[PDB]
Amino acid sequence: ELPEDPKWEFPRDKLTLGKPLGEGCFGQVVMAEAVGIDKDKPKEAVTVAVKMLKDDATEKDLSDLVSEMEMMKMIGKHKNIIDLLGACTQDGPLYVIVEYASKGNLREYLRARRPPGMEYSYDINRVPEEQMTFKDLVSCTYQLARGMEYLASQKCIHRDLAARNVLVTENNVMKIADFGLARVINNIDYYKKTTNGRLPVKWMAPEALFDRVYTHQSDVWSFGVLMWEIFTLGGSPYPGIPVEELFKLLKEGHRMDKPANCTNELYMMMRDCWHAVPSQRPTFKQLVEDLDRILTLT
Ligand SMILES: */C=C/C(=O)N1CC[C@H](n2nc(C#Cc3cc(OC)cc(OC)c3)c3c(N)ncnc32)C1
Repeated sequence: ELPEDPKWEFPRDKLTLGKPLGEGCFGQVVMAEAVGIDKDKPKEAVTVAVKMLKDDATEKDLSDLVSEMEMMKMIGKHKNIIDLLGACTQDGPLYVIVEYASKGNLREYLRARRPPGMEYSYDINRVPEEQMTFKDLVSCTYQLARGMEYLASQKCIHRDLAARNVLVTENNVMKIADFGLARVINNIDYYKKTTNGRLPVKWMAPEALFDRVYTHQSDVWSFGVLMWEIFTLGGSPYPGIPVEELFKLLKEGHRMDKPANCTNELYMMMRDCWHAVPSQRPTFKQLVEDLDRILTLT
């Protein structure tokens, strides 16, 4: 049922599955070893992650996994985007092989690096994580701005940018992931007559929610929310406000208060990202240039 792609195909006999890696954010993912996947070291057994259907998989799960694979194929390689390494598409279950990120998603990464006593704080391995500096959070912000700048230039809309959908490698490299709702658009806005509301409310631009249209400027809105998450060390956006009441509040013009780890300059960048009129928000290219300069002064 799956056409062969010889340039991406990876032999099953070379891939050994290990332990499950969590589930919830990126579907069913497992650790694995793949001999000769890494062309740089084509004899070495490299650690990877494999996404695969569960026993309780639906028909849509299959098509979604295929679509994420092809989306990954067409997006291309970038330092701040999770890389497609290969795939197993014939004679057996569908395996999509991706870059391994040892430190998990950004949310949990930040939450483990929160001060003892704060909500959600926890010591991984029962050992305390070295504290997030200001430079670290801005570097995290910059890397993600770079990733989205690349995505935007590949004429692609993520539509679910959050810290839960960002992966973090051993060397603390940010890697945008979860292309479940990602689409390849043109210059005009993404609109469909048949509405589905599969987008998380608290990360959605108003035009996404009210007009059911999506642009690169909507992903900017979500980046503003991602900034807020970063600088609150994985805090829940619109704290104390249920999703149900946020429909009303966005129309009234509600925005989130300034994180205390954040500078005025950066919160302004946040507030610009949260402009009601999409073309009044900065572009990712602009966001990169600013974050460059700020990071340089640290
Ligand atoms: C809610 C948390 C989780 O479910 N996990 C925490 C971190 C664990 N984990 N997931 C992945 C992954 C992935 C992945 C991303 C992606 O983006 C486009 C596509 C695919 O397949 C299409 C898979 C990882 C990785 N990659 N490394 C380490 N831990 C991971 C699970």
